[PDB]
Amino acid sequence: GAMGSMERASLIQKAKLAEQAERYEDMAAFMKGAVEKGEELSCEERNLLSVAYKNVVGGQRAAWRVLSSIEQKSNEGSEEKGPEVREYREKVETELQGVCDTVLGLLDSHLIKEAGDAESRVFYLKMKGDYYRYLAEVATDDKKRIIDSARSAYQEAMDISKKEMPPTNPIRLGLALNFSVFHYEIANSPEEAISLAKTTFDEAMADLHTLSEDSYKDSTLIMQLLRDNLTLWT
Amino acid sequence: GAMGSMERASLIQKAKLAEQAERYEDMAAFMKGAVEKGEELSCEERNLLSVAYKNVVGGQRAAWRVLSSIEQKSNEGSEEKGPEVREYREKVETELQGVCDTVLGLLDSHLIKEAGDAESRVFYLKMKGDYYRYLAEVATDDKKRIIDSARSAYQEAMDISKKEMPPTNPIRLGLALNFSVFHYEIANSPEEAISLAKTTFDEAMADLHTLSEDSYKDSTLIMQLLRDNLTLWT
Amino acid sequence: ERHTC
Amino acid sequence: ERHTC
Ligand SMILES: C=CC(C)(C)OC[C@H]1O[C@H](O[C@@H]2C3=C([C@H](C)COC(C)=O)C[C@H](O)[C@]3(C)/C=C3/[C@@H](COC)CC[C@H]3[C@@H](C)[C@H]2O)[C@H](O)[C@@H](OC(C)=O)[C@@H]1O
Ligand SMILES: C=CC(C)(C)OC[C@H]1O[C@H](O[C@@H]2C3=C([C@H](C)COC(C)=O)C[C@H](O)[C@]3(C)/C=C3/[C@@H](COC)CC[C@H]3[C@@H](C)[C@H]2O)[C@H](O)[C@@H](OC(C)=O)[C@@H]1O
Ligand SMILES: [Mg+2]
Ligand SMILES: [Mg+2]
Ligand SMILES: [Mg+2]
Ligand SMILES: [Mg+2]
Repeated sequence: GAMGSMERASLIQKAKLAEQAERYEDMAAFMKGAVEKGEELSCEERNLLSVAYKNVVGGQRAAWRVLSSIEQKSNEGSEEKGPEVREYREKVETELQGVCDTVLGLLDSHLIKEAGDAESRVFYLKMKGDYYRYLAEVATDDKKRIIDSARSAYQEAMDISKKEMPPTNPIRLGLALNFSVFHYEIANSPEEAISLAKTTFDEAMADLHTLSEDSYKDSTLIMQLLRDNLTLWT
Repeated sequence: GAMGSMERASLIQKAKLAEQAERYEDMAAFMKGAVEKGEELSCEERNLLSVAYKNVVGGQRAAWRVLSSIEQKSNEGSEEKGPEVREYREKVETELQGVCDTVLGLLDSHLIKEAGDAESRVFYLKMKGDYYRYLAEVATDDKKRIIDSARSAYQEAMDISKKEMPPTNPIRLGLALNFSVFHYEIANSPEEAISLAKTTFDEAMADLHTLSEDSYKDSTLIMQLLRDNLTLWT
Repeated sequence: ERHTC
Repeated sequence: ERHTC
């Protein structure tokens, strides 16, 4: 790999610099290199990994949605403009699928297999569901098997998180948020999405009294994200 | 070139799609391909070219300034952190210099040489000054010759624009804006910068009465940009 | 604008 | 925040 000659610590250092500079493609390349050194990631390092690729694929998805909307308008009275729109939508789509494949490969080689603690195993299985979900957004003979891969990854994370984490754990809450949106807009199951967001919110609310002040800024953010989705869907 | 097999019209079409999708690296690659077909660019096509690379290099410059600030803080009591900051600042800098070189090469081969009308010749010479200016921002044995290249390009555009364009022409105004900032922060000539921004603003103000309503949204924007710089500098 | 994280 | 264009 291109990062094979760089020290692990230097890669982590440079991923943090790329974060400050909003250079997320670099940040992702540095963390991929860090993963490929073969050592487990710490908590802070897991977050660098997920933020980096979340922003890369996020930009690819937003641009894919722009082009797809134009493509759909070109198939309504619309004047033939040629193959360029489909071609460029495909170009962005293939790049997007490539990043998703790269992230799924890191998880498979070998992050998930070596993660024993719940905080890491759930984190990586959530990521697996996320990037299979992103593949499902653009799938049209294959969508069903990609959707089931995402659900299977989410479901196993859900099982572990319920057994091994408190209801206020930020990873458990963030998993539930994304698995609920999976139900809503991918798996055509809005009632399951609503039920999941409500029980998740309600069970974390009941657990807040156990928590230190200002030690759960991320959990409180995600609870508001659950509440926002519910208001939008009901 | 990678775009050599694509039709000129398809390249222009796809640059416009990339614009709508804020995919500026693609937009720049499509227009580079369009330039390399060997035909002059229209007005609308010149603007696609300049916007594409302005956003690419703009992001590179912002990230270079982030890393350079961190680098400078690391050379004040500061704890040695190793070579990583310098290395990553250099990495971004070399990429930035590469884009600037690519744009200067397009102008040299052969946009400027074939531009006869003032609107195109001034536009391309402004671009030449801009990207030499960007090279000057990061230069430290070479800065003087890069600075003089930028000034020479700006100055020739200035000469043509004063002889051949009205004082309200948006390209003439935008050239004057950037050449004024060149004086201010590159060539250590703040009085020349202030004088240039004021006479440019004042002479366009006197010419507004000749203009149709709502046909000069871009010129009015740039006049406010000149006024903003003056307020900041005085 | 549903949220994911 | 001087402007360039
Ligand atoms: C790139 C890493 C940086 C910016 C340094 O940190 C990102 C963040 O990393 C942690 O927050 C995580 C985290 C997010 C928090 C909700 C952000 O919280 C606040 C107040 O900003 C967003 C990030 O994307 C990240 C890393 C992602 C996950 C998500 C991962 O799924 C695979 C599950 C939920 C969430 C968990 C992991 C959060 O704990 C921290 O607890 C956050 O600190 C605070 C104030 O809460 C910090 O902002
Ligand atoms: C990418 C191209 C798109 C977004 C389609 O158009 C960019 C813009 O292209 C034109 O505007 C140009 C133009 C700019 C205008 C000041 C924007 O005006 C408004 C009201 O938004 C900003 C762009 O960067 C661009 C192309 C750059 C130049 C600059 C180039 O130097 C080499 C010199 C000054 C300025 C001139 C060329 C402007 O005429 C048009 O006159 C603008 O239309 C309006 C409402 O004024 C349009 O927004
Ligand atoms: Mg080592
Ligand atoms: Mg282990
Ligand atoms: Mg042809
Ligand atoms: Mg000519």
